[PDB]
Amino acid sequence: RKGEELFTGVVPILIELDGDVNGHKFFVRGEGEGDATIGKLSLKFIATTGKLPVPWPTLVTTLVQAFSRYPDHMKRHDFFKSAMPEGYVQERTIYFKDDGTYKTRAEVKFHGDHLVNRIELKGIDFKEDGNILGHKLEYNFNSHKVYITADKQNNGIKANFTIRHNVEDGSVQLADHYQQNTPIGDGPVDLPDDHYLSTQTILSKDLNEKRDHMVLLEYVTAAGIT
Ligand SMILES: [Br-]
Ligand SMILES: [Cu+2]
Ligand SMILES: [Cu+2]
Repeated sequence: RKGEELFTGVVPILIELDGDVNGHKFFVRGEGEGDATIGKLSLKFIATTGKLPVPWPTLVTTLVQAFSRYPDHMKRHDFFKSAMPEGYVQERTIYFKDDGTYKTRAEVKFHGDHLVNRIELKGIDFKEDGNILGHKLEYNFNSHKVYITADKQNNGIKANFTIRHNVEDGSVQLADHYQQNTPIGDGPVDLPDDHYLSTQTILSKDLNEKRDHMVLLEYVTAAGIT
């Protein structure tokens, strides 16, 4: 009924993102399931507003680290599940090198028996024919490490990491992420020692789906504490 107890089996997920990049407005809805005992997420996302103005891979990090697999010996370092069901606010600034910036604010919490991630995203200062609004990024997403640290001042957790997006010409587009998470409720939460999350992500399509969409499968495991 609280915290890690809510994640002992498969949990259904709803995601909603309201976005605006250089004034291009869009809306994304995602649905599927997560299982934190194995660290597995399975989700399908649809743009309801027509063709997205940015590449799907640039939205992956924004679109529920509560589904990370924390090994038994690291369970006291799992902030994300400890904040549940009331949830947490997740905020980022994402700097695309030599291009624009996204700022995001999300609330991740339970809604009934479902976990929901509700997001607002604003992007500014993008190049219209750059790698992002020019759609020059490959449809894939490579493995990354996200180091997590406690943010005691605020009873939450911070992370800083750089996503490397492959570009169609063989170059790499860097996206520097700054993240802060805050609990929504004022019950106690776990504040972790430094550790990281290891992620893999594979992106695919539904050949029967006519809307602009992304099918995603991810495995994530926490590590770095022995
Ligand atoms: Br931030
Ligand atoms: Cu459902
Ligand atoms: Cu409802």
